[PDB]
Amino acid sequence: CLDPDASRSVLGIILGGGAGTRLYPLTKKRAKPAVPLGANYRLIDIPVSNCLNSNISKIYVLTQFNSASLNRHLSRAYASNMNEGFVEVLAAQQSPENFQGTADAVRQYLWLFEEHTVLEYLILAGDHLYRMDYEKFIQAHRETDADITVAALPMDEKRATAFGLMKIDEEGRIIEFAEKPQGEQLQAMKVDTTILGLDDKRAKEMPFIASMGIYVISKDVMLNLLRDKFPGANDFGSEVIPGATSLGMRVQAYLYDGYWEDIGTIEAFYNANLGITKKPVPDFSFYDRSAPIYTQPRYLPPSKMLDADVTDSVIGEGCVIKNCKIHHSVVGLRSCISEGAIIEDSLLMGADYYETDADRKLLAAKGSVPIGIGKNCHIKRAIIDKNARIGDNVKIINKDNVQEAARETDGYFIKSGIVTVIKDALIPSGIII
Amino acid sequence: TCLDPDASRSVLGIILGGGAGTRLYPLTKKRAKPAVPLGANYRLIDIPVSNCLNSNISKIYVLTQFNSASLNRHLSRAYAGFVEVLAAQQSPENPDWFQGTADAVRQYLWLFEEHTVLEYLILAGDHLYRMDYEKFIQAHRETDADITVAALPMDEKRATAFGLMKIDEEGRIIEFAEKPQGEQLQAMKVDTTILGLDDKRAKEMPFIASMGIYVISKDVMLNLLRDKFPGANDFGSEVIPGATSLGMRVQAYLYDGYWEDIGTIEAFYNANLGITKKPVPDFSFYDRSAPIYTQPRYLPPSKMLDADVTDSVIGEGCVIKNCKIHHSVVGLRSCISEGAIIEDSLLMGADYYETDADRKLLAAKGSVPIGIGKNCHIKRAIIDKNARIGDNVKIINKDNVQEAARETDGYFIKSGIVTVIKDALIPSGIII
Amino acid sequence: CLDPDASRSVLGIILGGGAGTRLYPLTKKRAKPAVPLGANYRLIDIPVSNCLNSNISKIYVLTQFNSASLNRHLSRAYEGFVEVLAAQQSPEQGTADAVRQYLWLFEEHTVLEYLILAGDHLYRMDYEKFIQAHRETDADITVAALPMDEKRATAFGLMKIDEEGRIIEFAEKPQGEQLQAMKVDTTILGLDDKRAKEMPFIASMGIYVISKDVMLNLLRDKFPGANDFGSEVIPGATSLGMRVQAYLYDGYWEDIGTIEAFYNANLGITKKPVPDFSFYDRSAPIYTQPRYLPPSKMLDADVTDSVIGEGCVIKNCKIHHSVVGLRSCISEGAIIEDSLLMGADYYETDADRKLLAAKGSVPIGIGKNCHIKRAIIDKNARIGDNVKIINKDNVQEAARETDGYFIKSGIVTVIKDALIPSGIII
Amino acid sequence: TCLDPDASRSVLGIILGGGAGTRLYPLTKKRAKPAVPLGANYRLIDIPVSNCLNSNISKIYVLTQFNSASLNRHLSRAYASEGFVEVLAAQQSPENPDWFQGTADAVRQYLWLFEEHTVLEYLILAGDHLYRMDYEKFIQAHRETDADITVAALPMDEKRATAFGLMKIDEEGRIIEFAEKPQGEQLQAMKVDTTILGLDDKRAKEMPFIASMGIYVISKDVMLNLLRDKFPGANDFGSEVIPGATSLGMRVQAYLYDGYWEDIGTIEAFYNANLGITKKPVPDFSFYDRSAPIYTQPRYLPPSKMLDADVTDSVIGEGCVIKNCKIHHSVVGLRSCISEGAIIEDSLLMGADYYETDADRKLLAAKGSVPIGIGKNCHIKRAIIDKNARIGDNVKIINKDNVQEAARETDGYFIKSGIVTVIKDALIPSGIII
Ligand SMILES: Nc1ncnc2c1ncn2[C@@H]1O[C@H](COP(=O)(O)OP(=O)(O)O[C@H]2O[C@H](CO)[C@@H](O)[C@H](O)[C@H]2O)[C@@H](O)[C@H]1O
Ligand SMILES: Nc1ncnc2c1ncn2[C@@H]1O[C@H](COP(=O)(O)OP(=O)(O)O)[C@@H](O)[C@H]1O
Ligand SMILES: Nc1ncnc2c1ncn2[C@@H]1O[C@H](COP(=O)(O)OP(=O)(O)O)[C@@H](O)[C@H]1O
Repeated sequence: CLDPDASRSVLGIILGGGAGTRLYPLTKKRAKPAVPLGANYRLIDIPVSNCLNSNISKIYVLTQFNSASLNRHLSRAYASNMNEGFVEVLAAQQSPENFQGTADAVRQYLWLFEEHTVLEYLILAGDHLYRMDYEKFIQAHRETDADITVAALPMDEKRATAFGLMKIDEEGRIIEFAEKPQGEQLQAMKVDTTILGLDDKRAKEMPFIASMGIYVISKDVMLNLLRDKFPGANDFGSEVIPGATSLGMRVQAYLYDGYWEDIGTIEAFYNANLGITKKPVPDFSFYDRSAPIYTQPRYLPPSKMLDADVTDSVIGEGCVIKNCKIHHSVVGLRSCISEGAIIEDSLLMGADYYETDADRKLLAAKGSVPIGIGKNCHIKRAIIDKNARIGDNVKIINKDNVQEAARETDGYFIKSGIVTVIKDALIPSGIII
Repeated sequence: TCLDPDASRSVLGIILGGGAGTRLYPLTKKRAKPAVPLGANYRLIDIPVSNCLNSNISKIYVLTQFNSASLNRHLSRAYAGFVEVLAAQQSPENPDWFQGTADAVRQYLWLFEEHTVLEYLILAGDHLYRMDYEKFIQAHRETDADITVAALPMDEKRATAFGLMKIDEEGRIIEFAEKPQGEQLQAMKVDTTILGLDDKRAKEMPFIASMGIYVISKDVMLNLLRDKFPGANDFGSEVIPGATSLGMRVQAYLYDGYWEDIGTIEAFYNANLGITKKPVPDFSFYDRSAPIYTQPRYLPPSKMLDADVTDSVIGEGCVIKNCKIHHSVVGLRSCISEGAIIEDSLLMGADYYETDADRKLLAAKGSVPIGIGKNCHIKRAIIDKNARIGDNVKIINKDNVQEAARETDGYFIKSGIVTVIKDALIPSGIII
Repeated sequence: CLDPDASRSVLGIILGGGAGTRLYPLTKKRAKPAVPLGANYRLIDIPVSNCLNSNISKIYVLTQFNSASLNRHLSRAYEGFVEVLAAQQSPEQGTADAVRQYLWLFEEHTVLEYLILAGDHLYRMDYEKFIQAHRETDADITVAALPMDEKRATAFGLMKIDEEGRIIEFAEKPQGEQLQAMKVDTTILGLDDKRAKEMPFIASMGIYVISKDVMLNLLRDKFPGANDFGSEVIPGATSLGMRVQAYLYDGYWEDIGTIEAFYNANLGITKKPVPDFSFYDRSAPIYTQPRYLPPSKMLDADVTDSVIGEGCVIKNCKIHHSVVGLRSCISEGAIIEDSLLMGADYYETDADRKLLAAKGSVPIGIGKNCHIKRAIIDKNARIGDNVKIINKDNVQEAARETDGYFIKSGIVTVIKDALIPSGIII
Repeated sequence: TCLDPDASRSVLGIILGGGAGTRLYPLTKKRAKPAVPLGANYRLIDIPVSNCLNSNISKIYVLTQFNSASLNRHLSRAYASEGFVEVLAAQQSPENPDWFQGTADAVRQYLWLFEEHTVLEYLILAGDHLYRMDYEKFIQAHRETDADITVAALPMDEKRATAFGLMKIDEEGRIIEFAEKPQGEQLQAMKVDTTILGLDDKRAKEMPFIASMGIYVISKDVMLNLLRDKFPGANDFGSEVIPGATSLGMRVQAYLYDGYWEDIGTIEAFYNANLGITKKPVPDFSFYDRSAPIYTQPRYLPPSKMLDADVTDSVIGEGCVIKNCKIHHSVVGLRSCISEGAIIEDSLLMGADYYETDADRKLLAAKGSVPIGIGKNCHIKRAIIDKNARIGDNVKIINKDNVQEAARETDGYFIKSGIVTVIKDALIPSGIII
């Protein structure tokens, strides 16, 4: 428990719109927080939900640019029902026509954040797949009298490079910090993860304590660090966190034990998404009796299946599936899948609306193709973004096993060997990718 | 066009949710009729409450002879203007005593009287349909009617099952006939062109039926119930015709579109399976502008391990293993086990998920878990909420028994349809 | 520190309505929880607000009969929910009977305990500490206890605790060797010797925290015929050896069940320096319906010791030691002293106005050159010009319904919507 | 008759909340114009948003050159909890921008965002005018006449006319010419027959001119064409772009506006309009209305307390605490605290954002500081006291020398039109005579 309660003492600040290319092309026609997730959600639903389910109701979403789409989702899913909570988007730019780092994004709105009578700021990333009760995270921050509390966990040697690593004393206080080190520096960070609880067998298998990129910073400390101490810092992990320690500030670590995946990259995203189909039980479920992941109420009808053979898959709401075959895939909301289509190890983002039988009549008369997966199509190891018009006989098998290829003009982009059809893209029948 | 004052401030919707629920038994066993599960993700009550909401009518009262915890939670969480239950009896038990619709409305007239409105929109809570009540209420105001009756056109074969009306050339209602036949059916012939129906269909459907939908001016309601007919029990069959008899202004208003009375098991069974109809369903719950609402449950997308789904609809948060599902409707949270074969059935689903912990206790005693057991076979059946059906169960009804009651056993049979009572436990190997 | 959370594990059940014959005629044409209070509130706001500020978001309000007005108030003002539960199907009993009736509904909620709030009382309390004490003592029923001296003590249902605070005996208005036998050591419940000695008696308040299974078992199996909670079920569960603990309540607590006590409590917000009870509070404000009423206007008012509610229209007049309710219109020359003006449910336009005058009627509000002293003016009262309500004869009681008023404890109370013709004197 | 599609899904509201607020300083010192306090219990932004909401317009953007914490909190609590009400700032800092930005530039910069909405027309509203209006009929007219732009028109006499941009129409209500603040001959060449709009003949003769009001309806496409293609360089919306459109033969129609309307964008006008709700007969403008009231944040403040107050021609906000004083022809904002012997005349008291506790007052008294509110024996005359001001005892804000203009920020006040304005949070020590 906490006192004062988190509701009135903790402010949530989500770092969403990274303004990068890591998830390109999923971020080509939309704000990063809006990227579709798990058949029925969007990235931003993960941190907003965890907050709400943690009794945190004052939330700000820091993103690159305003998006009518994003606001509409946030407004309809959260704004409606928070005695004074809120979920507000704070855009960095006045347009999508332009860079900026996390510490820069926070300093920009320091004048607004400091107006809140709160004891701490909860800083979350907007692209991690995980369930966490932030009250225990904050509880640890208050009991250790920490200036900054960094969430951490065991990390293997392969990924250790992509993270900020640390070393803690028996109290969990952070004694040594290093942002994405490598070489001698990376090996020098290897530590005994037995103090974390790891038996011994899997402790030498993960001799690293990696930062999860989320933090609890006491109000005045934040203002102090960003305005006075490091007015020139751009990133938290790379500059603010290391700087705070070097100054001798109380930097505490908090050990997380649940599931946790950063899905900021295409491959990671892809694997995480198909990860909800694994049996007997997936490492992460959006639904939880106690702490479920929320999303926008859509009142879509129950999915229709004409003649479908579905194995190891999850099906979103309001799908219209004909005589087809779906395997080890995630079928997004409002997905239309035609006759003879074959979907394998894929992620179908679905669609934003339904075309009418009349809409589909005009398209044909013009040689265009309807939203959805066309007849006798083969979709394999792909990410089909929203409203994609995939013509008949299209096959996305990437025969040659090409790893990368930027083909925006042809409607796709290949990354890590994954073919991602862009949003609203049309892919003519007969095309083979 | 537009209503002025608007329906939001000048109209009061009053839904006749149901009596003892004698007609949809056992879907109503200890469950108020408005709470009965529908189309995988909804409840009956969602139909009239949605139509009101999409019609800019926000003040809604739901009258029901007995109350129900699920009805209150549903209305509470899904809506509430306001949406409130006005129960005749505050108990979840099925009343063994009779109360007619006129009685139901009479008892709470004093409450509806407290609302400053122009009309009361009276809706039956047993039909499947979509309707924008705005034009309906506008017509009522333009014709200066005291009562406006939604009229459904039909042919000679379907008409003997409704209360018909006879209109003059101005669409004014001048006579009623409750389920007429022979010479009285004929004397009810009407020229349907007068209400807007075209020639071919007018001659094909020369009878107009009331469909439990009415608009009644405030004062008229009070007068009819307290003064004119204080002993009337039935609103539609006694009070409306009574009003016409008094020379009151009762107008017809043509209703055009899909409409099904689903207050009886068989009709309920059919309509529910009608959403799987090919090429397209007669009634869709979803609609771009006027969708049917319900409670946001934040249920996860349905999981299917190895399912063969033919002409069916899958609700939300389902957990389907390897099985065959043909021409069926699968309600929310459903759990189908390995080897199950489901055909021509309506699965209500469940109200919650049994944790692995609960499944342990269950395993400890060898008890049956909620869901469809392994290798079961469900045919032409309705499976109410949280049913605990065991392995190798076979519900196929071989002797084609038509009517039958076996509450004790946990089921009923009406028109060949087997209905597994809610929370019912059907032991392993049982063959029905 | 509650775990699980109160909002998730506690169901609030407020017991109002119930006959309502002491506050007549304020309860004549309305539901009891809806009776106006302190210029801008209603009775029901006190318990609902204390619940909400105590993290208790699931609330049922039990009343005698439905009321669109009360619902409107609760709807517009307040996962969570605040639902009214009517006992009867028309406006034409025991506390446990009231609760029992909806057992079928209460039972369906997955809560550890039910918070029972009964009676009409002014007071701010944090039910979280009360629910904590109940949990820490692994009690079946925790009964809020009010400390008291021997003078008052002999007038209430006293309780006797033990070294552990566990209540072991009850007694309705005891005296002699029996009153002295109830006398306990309040220091045990948390009071300091000083106060504990001044008040060696503890009384029930009508506030209880009952565990879910317990109240279901107590009301359904154990005492299915019990009518009242405190007089039967609570004592009865103790004699059956159930852990019935007591929680010391040490704060403002004023009864407002009678016209005289209701009157004094409302005028009490004008108490010097700091009134005993303030409706506002930085942490636990008393909530109410947002009406978007305009700032109050005063053309020429001499106001002393009084509070003025929202959107009032006041011409030239004197207001003294009074509480002026929302939307209250006061005409020229009016003199108002020691009265509670409850205001109006709406405003009249000059259209409806210059249509009443020309119809021999009276517009809502206090008329020209009126005088109102020691009176309670219910909602929408139409008081004509020159009316004088002084009760010069100091009459104590008078049922003058037909004339739009009633006199109680020397206090004149003008019925809601009543029309007092101009010139009338009282 | 009503709009189809309804305003909610087809109309987008865009409020020009203000620029750097130089004309309303110091009420705009570190406070975007939209957040400026009004009528004891409201803020400027409440007028247009309420007019929108009461017109079935629920998608709303508020443009303001700079941002402010209070503006964000107010909209969040009063409206956030259907469409939205979002602030689109030009600079994400609460500091008053020292650079210029025109209204046309304001909108042009976010046209990409507006364009993302599926609406038919854009309703453009000034954010510093006091008036009540149902935008539905107005929008209805825009659609029936197939107009490209509809401008609400305000009839006025020769005297008042010179301060506004006047318009000339034909005999069918179409606008054919504009004159920005005309005089002499230019003014005379603008006279029109207001009857053409529906005005009364008698009134039409006393008011032969019609001014633009800063209220327009523009078809989505027309908007993009004008600011992107036709006039990519225009800075001012109502003075360059609209006349431009008319110049291009676009269908620019006038829509008569009857009723109360005051521009409260300068100190003097703002001041007069606020004190205008204290008229004995009938206030020309009422924040409250049976059908379309001005909304604001529900604050759950307690009834105002008055110890010994002689109040004449004044309005009193919510949660006030008043002792033995005299309040004449004034507006007293929420949470106001007025001490013993204070005389408040012809003044607008904005109130405070919170209450101080006795604990707080002892600490202030102990350190020789001043508590929020007006002090004992204070004389406040013809003044605007902004939020949380700390006026010490015996302070006299009377302006003995009748100074008309004076800037004295370091002293905590500005004088404009003989109106003293005490700056927000300003501390005016006891005995001080202004
Ligand atoms: N200008 C901007 N405005 C708003 N949002 C922006 C932004 N720039 C980036 N973001 C978002 O905020 C998060 C911040 O992460 P960083 O960009 O600083 O780097 P990194 O992803 O390497 O991770 C970090 O996360 C890992 C764990 O994933 C730690 O180990 C490491 O110490 C830490 O730097 C990203 O997930 C991104 O989506
Ligand atoms: N006591 C009752 N309270 C509320 N609704 C009822 C009651 N009895 C029946 N109903 C509902 O009202 C409808 C029956 O309408 P009614 O006008 O009484 O028919 P009839 O034509 O037989 O008079 C059905 O939708 C039914 O579920
Ligand atoms: N940069 C700006 N952004 C938003 N609104 C502005 C800006 N500058 C001024 N405004 C507001 O818009 C309206 C019009 O400004 P004004 O300077 O008279 O130009 P015009 O009327 O020619 O458009 C006023 O209500 C003003 O406060």
